[PDB]
Amino acid sequence: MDIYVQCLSALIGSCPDACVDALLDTSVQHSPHFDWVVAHIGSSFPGTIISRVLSCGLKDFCVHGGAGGGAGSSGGSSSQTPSTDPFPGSPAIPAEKRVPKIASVVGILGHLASRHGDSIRRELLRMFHDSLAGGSGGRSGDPSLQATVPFLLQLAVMSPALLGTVSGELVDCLKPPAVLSQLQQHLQGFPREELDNMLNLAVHLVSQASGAGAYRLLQFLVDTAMPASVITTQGLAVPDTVREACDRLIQLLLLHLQKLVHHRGGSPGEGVLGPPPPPRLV
Amino acid sequence: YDIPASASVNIGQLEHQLILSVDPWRIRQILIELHGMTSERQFWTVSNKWEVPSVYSGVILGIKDNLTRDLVYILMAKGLHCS
Amino acid sequence: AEMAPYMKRLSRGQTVEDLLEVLSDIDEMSRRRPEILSFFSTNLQRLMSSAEECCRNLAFSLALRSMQNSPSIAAAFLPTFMYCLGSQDFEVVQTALRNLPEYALLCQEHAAVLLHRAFLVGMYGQMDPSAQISEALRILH
Repeated sequence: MDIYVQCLSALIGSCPDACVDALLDTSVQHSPHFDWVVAHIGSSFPGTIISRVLSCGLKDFCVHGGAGGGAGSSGGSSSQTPSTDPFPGSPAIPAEKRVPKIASVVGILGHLASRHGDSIRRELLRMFHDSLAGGSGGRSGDPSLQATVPFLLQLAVMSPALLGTVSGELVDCLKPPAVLSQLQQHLQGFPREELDNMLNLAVHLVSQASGAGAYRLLQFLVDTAMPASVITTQGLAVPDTVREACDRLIQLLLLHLQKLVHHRGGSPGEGVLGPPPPPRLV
Repeated sequence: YDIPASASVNIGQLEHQLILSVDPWRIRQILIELHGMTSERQFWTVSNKWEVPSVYSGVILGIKDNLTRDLVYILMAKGLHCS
Repeated sequence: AEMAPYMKRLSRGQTVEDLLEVLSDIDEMSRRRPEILSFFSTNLQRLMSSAEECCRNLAFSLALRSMQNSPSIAAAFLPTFMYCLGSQDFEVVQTALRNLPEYALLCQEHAAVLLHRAFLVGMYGQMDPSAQISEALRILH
């Protein structure tokens, strides 16, 4: 039954025919009869592991979305965990087109938590395939730009609590900021008000020179960011360095070095182009 | 800040000095030190406001040595801008 | 990126030919998708006080259409409009009064000083702006 439904969905996705619409309706009726989240998740997995790599579909995609909605109607935390694990295991072609097609707020929160955990695992393992999977998950989260500021705030608060894995989480957040075009910029600038600077300094005390290079790269990337309110970020950077408003002298020295590096990076962005190309937008 | 102790930072310092300098002998010092420390980087595509006429840009990119290309290009561009 | 070469031509323009040709191009491509005039504010300010009549009319019409897209920028073209109202070219003032009531509606916060300067220019300088300022008054209520 499930194999025939998967074959019909793959045939409908490859050849745009209506011969699998009645089969999809029968499968959708049978799924509400069983009322199993795990079975619907497994049915959506067979229709996206290899049935979504050939060609895009409409009726098969609708059937997969209905199965995913039926699975996500209940809680299904363990079902969501196995759905996220099989999707990251089979990240071939349109894996993100099926993973992020749920468009549910609780589903978006669970997918963001799974993507954050996958990025943490990728940063800890330092694997190229794991890093590519984390980048794909970040790109999938970027297209579903509904509400990720609370997730980013929770990730940043969790990162500042630790000191050992804080450097890896910070590097993973800096990389997604280079990937996702710095969606939560002003909220991040508002967050490091009074105590987060000391916690970040304590975390960076356990880092290495690779942490210093990553911080320089993150400063250069955040230089070409914050299009909404960059005056607040500039004033926060200026007062934390020369005005000695920071709680640590080493933090003030690091902020001064970051300001100097930002000026140096801004100089190459504005000056070094050569001849008449299209200009670089900052 | 004195003693930068960094390659990219020193690149930036010598670039900002190169953009600001008008004295040709000082510019020669910046160019020779900048080509000495770097390996194979062409340093004429370093300030987009420098402009050379099209036929003169065609003939001026024909010198073989990198130091002479960069020097004569940026000095003649600076001379045209000063005029 | 799509607007960089036209505005490079507009900024580095010396002859009336280049300015008029670029103004015709930008008028043609601003008839549709008219939100592209926000980038042409400072150059339109500078070219609005130009002495040639055709390019000045094109700049004035483009500035009024740019108000028509978003009237929040009308407080930024005020010094140039005040300069055109009180210059000594005797054609910038007439083109300013020809476009006076539309900008008088489109500003609505500094209309008093605009119409005040209109009265003094038409009063101390011998010319008759009474119809335009009075029409702006009637449709201003």
